[PDB]
Amino acid sequence: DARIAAIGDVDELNSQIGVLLAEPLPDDVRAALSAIQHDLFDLGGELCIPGHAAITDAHLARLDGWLAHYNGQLPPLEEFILPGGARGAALAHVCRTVCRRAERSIVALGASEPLNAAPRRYVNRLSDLLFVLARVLNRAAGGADVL
Amino acid sequence: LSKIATRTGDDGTTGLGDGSRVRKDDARIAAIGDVDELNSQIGVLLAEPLPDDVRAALSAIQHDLFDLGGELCIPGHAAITDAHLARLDGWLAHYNGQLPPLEEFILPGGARGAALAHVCRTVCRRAERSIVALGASEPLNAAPRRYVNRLSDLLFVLARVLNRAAG
Amino acid sequence: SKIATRTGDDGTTGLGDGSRVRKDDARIAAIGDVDELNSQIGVLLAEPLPDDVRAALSAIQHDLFDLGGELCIPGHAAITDAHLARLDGWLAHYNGQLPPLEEFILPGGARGAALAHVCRTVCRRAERSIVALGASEPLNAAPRRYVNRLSDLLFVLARVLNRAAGGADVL
Repeated sequence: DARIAAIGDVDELNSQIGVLLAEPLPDDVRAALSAIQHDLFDLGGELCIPGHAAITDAHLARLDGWLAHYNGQLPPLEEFILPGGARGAALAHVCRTVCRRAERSIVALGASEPLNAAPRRYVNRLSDLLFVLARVLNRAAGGADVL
Repeated sequence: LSKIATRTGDDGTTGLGDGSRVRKDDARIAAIGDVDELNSQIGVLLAEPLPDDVRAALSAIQHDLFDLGGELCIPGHAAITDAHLARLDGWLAHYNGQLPPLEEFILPGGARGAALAHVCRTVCRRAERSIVALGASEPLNAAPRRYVNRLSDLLFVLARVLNRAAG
Repeated sequence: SKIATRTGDDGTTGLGDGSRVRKDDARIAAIGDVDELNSQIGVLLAEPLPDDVRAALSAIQHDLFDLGGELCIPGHAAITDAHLARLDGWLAHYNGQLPPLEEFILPGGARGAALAHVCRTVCRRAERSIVALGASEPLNAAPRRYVNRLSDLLFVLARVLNRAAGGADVL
């Protein structure tokens, strides 16, 4: 059941990003989110079929790059913030939490079955990237994060 | 010592379709909750502009999911019948017939309505997992699992229909 | 792997006392579900809402942040009778504005009302996680009693939002 559950949560995460993608977004953000949807598709395909790996260092390198890029666009967070703000920002936070949920099950799968570490490392980074994108979307809307 | 009066359920339990009391983390309660969550997500979908037939089907499905939750609330009860399953089969055939052959894989998204349909789809599959988990701890007729299994496929097809309609 | 290690890459997460637990631990699941709930409320808050309802939901977001903190920080409590009293107050406040529910309702209606019902179900989900956690770890009753009341309040608010939209509750 661990594998079935992980496959499902990743699918749920990808669907939530589809909802975020239905919102107005900066071009750079839309492109990243779109590529991520393909990544999650490969990730899901990998958790399922045994002996087949699809997530590589390059995938992790791309997330690290987007993290570095977007974080450089924002001043370090000084105070704790609450999930919300502009609709796109709020949706990004929902995606963030669903990604963390998908991470918990992926970690569960790796604990009871031979699993490559790339999957969990990918969603670990995606969780942090969605947090940052929420901030970007709040600023892009002309607002600020909810403190 | 809390000075706040207790409310039903404060002790971490909830009542079933009888005098039965169970702890909220019980497999049966999780199954009931996930079906409720799925129904709520469909409610969000119903707040979108929709083609007439799609709305009629989803509206009807909410009543079915209510009955399904009811069936799970009463261990010794059965609300979902083959008639419910049969109706989902009919909808599947009806809508699949409206759509052209699916040659390549597709990612969840598109118009907001289609995107929400995919969320309903994944939440429906999550509810199916909880219902399956319930069957591992208690005897359970198949109608519930069969219903949600069929519904997740329908939601997939409806997502495609909604994109077409939403452009 | 030629990729540098990031905090959490090993499948664990840090608690407030510096200790680290695997991410599938029951405690992390409860913290996560509370976080998910707070995020859904944030989506509801992005909708057009009556000012009193917005003020209430915004305050609740602060409570849930504190609630998550209590679950994450050992030797740290944050939810008190005051928090539970405020919820009871809002429940009495809003229920009094509505006619008695004579029949079962389906989750949905106006967009804001539908989203409130989603929050309600995610809240119940978080409650199941908090309960599972307290089943193997010493927990104050407060967190559990808080989300227990919040679930009912989100149901009530859903009805309020359907009223405000001039619509009604789906039967």
